[PDB]
Amino acid sequence: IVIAYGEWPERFFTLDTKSWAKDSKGWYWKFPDVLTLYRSGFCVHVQCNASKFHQGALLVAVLPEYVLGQPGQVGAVLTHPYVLDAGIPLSQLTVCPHQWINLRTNNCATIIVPYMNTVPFDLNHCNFGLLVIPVVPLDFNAGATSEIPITVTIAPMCAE
Amino acid sequence: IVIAYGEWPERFFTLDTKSWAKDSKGWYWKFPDVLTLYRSGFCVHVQCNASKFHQGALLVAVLPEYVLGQPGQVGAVLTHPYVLDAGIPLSQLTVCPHQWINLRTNNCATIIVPYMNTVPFDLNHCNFGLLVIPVVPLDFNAGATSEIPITVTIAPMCAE
Amino acid sequence: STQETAIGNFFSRAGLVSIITMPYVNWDIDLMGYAQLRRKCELFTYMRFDAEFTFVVAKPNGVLVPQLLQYMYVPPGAPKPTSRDSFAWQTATNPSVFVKMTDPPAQVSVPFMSPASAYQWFYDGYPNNMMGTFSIRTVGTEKSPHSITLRVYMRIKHVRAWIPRPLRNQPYLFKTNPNYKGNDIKCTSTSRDKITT
Amino acid sequence: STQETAIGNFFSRAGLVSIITMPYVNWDIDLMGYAQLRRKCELFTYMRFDAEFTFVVAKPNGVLVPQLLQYMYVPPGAPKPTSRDSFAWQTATNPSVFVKMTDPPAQVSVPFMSPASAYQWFYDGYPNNMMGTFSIRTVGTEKSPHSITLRVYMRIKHVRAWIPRPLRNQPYLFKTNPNYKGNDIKCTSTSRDKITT
Amino acid sequence: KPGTNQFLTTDSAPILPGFHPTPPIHIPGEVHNLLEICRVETILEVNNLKTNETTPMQRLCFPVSVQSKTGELCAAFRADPGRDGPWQSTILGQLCRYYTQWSGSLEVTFMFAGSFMATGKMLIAYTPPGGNVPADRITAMLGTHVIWDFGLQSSVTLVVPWISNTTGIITIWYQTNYVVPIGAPTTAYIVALAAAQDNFTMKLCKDT
Amino acid sequence: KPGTNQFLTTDSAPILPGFHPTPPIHIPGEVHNLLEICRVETILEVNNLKTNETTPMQRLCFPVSVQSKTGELCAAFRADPGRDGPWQSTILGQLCRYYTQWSGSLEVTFMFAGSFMATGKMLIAYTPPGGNVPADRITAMLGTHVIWDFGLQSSVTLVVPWISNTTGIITIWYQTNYVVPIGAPTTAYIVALAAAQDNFTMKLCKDT
Amino acid sequence: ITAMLGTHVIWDFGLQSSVTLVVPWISNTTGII
Repeated sequence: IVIAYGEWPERFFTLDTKSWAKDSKGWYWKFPDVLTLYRSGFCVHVQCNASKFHQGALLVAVLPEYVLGQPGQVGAVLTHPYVLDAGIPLSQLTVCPHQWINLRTNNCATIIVPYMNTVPFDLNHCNFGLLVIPVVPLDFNAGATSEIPITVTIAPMCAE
Repeated sequence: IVIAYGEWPERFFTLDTKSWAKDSKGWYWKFPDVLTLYRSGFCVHVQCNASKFHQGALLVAVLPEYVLGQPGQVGAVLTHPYVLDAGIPLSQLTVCPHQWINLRTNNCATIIVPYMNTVPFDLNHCNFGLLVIPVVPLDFNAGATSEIPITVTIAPMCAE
Repeated sequence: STQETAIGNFFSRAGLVSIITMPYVNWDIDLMGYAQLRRKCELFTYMRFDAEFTFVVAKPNGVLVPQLLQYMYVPPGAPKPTSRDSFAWQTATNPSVFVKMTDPPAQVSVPFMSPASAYQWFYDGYPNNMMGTFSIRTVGTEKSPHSITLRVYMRIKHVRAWIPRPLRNQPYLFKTNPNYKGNDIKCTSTSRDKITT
Repeated sequence: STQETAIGNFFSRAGLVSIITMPYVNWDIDLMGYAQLRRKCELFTYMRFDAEFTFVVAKPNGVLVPQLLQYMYVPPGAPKPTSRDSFAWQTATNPSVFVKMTDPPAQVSVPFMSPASAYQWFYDGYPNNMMGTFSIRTVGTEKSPHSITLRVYMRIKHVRAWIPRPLRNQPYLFKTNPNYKGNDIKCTSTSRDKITT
Repeated sequence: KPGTNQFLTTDSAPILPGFHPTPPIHIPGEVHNLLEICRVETILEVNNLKTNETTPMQRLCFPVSVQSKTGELCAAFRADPGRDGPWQSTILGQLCRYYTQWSGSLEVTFMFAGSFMATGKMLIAYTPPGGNVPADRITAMLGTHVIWDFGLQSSVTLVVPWISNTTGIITIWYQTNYVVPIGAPTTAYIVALAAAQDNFTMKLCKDT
Repeated sequence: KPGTNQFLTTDSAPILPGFHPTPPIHIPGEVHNLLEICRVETILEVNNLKTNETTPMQRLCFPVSVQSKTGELCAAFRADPGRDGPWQSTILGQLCRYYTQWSGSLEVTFMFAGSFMATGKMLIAYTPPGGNVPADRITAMLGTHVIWDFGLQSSVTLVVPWISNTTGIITIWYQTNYVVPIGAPTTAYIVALAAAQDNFTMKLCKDT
Repeated sequence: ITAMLGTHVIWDFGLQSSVTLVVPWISNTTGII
């Protein structure tokens, strides 16, 4: 587990599983839009199951106040993942809370994100984004499954 | 013994013996070049053996940051010893640590020089020079040895 | 020591923020002006501070002349002046400062002015952080006979920053939102010829 | 008493260090300028201190005119300005001072600025002790109509010296290293006719 | 005294005395020193070749293949964050351009991204500033080196002892050839991360 | 009050408040007062003849030979460091040109540089300021004098009681002729050193 | 200069008249003095 900025917040909704092909670019989700006054945290949980003959490396990281240059439950696909579609370079995305989904090693990553806003209480404002970037392209031998699924689980924490 | 500026540093390398003739001008060595990160002191020891029928007077003195107007183990020969080949007059060389090699009296002179630099730790920088100047020209009667040798011994102290 | 890289020192040494020429003018306060300071501020998401402005005035060619001026500050909610002889120049709710040209520059501060608790350089939703507006004119009913140009210097004091974010490398296009040139993306680093050297 | 010959008193009473005429200019700080002070500094090997400059400005013929100026200081590592309208004059990392000509002279200090622990007047090895650079210009987009000349006075405070060395008697040739005229060596003292008087 | 009516920039009457600003809140995550930012690993760009400008997504990793013979050089780069090159793409390198003099130690971490059934060995050697790049693996082994096998561990960290502002050069060698069973991909990629230690400092302020 | 907006040179806002200068170290050898410099012996130039300008290495000593008869004057010079002459070549004389008024005592040391088998005697006499140089050795002996024989001692020091800023004149006589055995050189040289005592002071500052 | 780096004894006959050099170990490719 990784706690965003070391501050605890004070059901199990499962979104659709995106398919990771050999030429995919990335995906991102906005919160709390994806689950559709307000004050609540979250517990993001991403799992990527694949055989031992596959290789790759994902990079899941939150990004508060992620403006672009309302997807919904389905999500969206980035166009230029090198500049994160917002001008900021991908090579320094590690500043924000993050995790690695190295397929040679553990295939699960969970992030605890508390409430981060300039007002104590808040439907038109999206707090933070959740980016999944295939830093290392996925490869396999012929005859294996051509698509490796990824599952995202969202659990509200300390809602009010 | 004379300790340079009254501060102790905190094998026996013998250099080649220069020959002192009746018309010589002087010699000088640079340190720590003559023994070829760095931090070390030194213990210079100069001896000049001659018979009781000779006369003369040497002046051995160190000079930190002695710029000219990389000799090596052999050494070098000054061109205008009156101005020390650097503009400074010889008559006030006594400010630096020094000793006299009066042949009528003792023929040995040892100088302890500690580390003197603007940084705690330092191959291209020479710390100090070692000048030997025949202030009083050497003279002898005919039939005696025409060259009186001088020996220099260097011993590193508190090296690191 | 480590005091040379603190957040307070990193946002000091007041520099030029805008230049105004009057051969009345309105200049709204906007830190997201010159790209040198915009990239430095965009490092963090939430920032809280106050400013301290200074107006050095002089005619072109540099010579000074004995003229009387009036710099007027407008809070976020107020009607901005629209003429040389409007009632805004006379209403007293919004303060103003009078100083002659042949005098030391007028120094004035401004507190942390926002309904929220910190400025937001990045807003994801739809409609907010206006800091005010300065108005400059030459006092008198007639027309001044001398052209003036003044440059405004601004400092930052009592700086607090939150939620660091990655820096920016692509060139800027607009002063309000971050669109880049999505067809000629420039790489961050330089380029070698083969990866052995 | 003995306080009249201490090292602190021996390096006081700020004197002229350079004269600049502008009928923009750059003047790098160099204590090894006028030979009067160079010989005094060359007595020791390592010296540590800070300076306090003062700029008295006036047009030729001595008369003063109401003009606004800008003296700009450049740290050792920075790009020096190369034109009257470069971005160096606008970057805020290197401080600057604004003062009108008809005013008391601008006094400003500068701390002990060196990566090492003390200045080195004599370096034996190959490549270091730069102290900065001052730039002077008349504020304004147009061309100033009045010629100016200013002279810079510099003081020395909190002086510490190490490793005394013999003084110098031969005339100087270059401002960077000590070559003399090795064919017309001048003796230190005068000359008698016979050693009996 | 001299020095009056002068505007020194590096040096005030309030305009609204009656105003009371909004009290602050406890927004989580606050930076007091910029050193807390330069202490997190970020992806290096070692594959800074001239042919990746068109497609800049392949510059974050360098490959290892079975075609390369044993005892052959794989990659090499210097260890100077200020200078241009691979260190331009990290937060430490970007922030070091705002300052003049920096000093302290560094650490570099690698991460294998190959299949689970691939094994081998790679030698990582760092030479101190002043000298020359090793010409042979046997020459490189005598110096400071770390033997890394991706069949057991997936990430190793090499710590640079000391840098200051004639730069240290790091190398990656081929201890053993890349072995792989039948039915698994023949190419693997390595990503390198860099970060500063707990003694990195900066002294003077500058503008990029 | 009168006396404002005036720039008195013999009398400040920092330009970089955020800068922290490098802390000092313990470089060995520090001077707190210039008196520690004027308290070391330095070579005098007594042989300041007009024929040594071409070859200035012979001005640091004056000779004694067997040709000179007994009871004959050898050398003489004044004891005024400020005035031009032999005292120009010493550090005390050079530093005294930076000041206006000086006072205190002085000491002068000689050093024989002849052979080990040479013996004799020399009389050194100093006359107080106000009077005349002695015309005979018998006249000089009545005043302040020190008998020096180089057959036993190699260096003697004569201390000047008091000088101030009509100058004292020192003399060196020939007590006995220069004797030497067969097989040894017939000429010997003497070097003179000068230094200040523990009560030398200077008052006003000047420029050379 | 090459010989000085090894085991050596500096002897001056102006002060001392006899010096002794001790061979560390011999056995029965021989040491040379």
